Amino acid sequence: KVREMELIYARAQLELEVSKAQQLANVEAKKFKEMTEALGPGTIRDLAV
Amino acid sequence: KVREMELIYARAQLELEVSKAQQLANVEAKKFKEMTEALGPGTIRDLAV
Repeated sequence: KVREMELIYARAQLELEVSKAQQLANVEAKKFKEMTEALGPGTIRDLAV
Repeated sequence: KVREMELIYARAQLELEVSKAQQLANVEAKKFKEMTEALGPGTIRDLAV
């Protein structure tokens, strides 16, 4: 029974964990996408060339 | 019987483990894919050339 409850904590906490990492990955990637959409191709072009 | 219960903990925890690593691999690869879709081929082109 302790193994069972342990499976409950495991599945729940793992799901919340993956959801957190996913949502943070979302805000991060959306942030970087906002950056490249903002400063534009030519700015990173300036940094590169 | 202890070996049997041990097989239960083993299969369950291993399944949850592989599921976790898989979902995290999903958020990671989706993150990187979001990056390359965002900054674009020409940005990594700028970093490379």
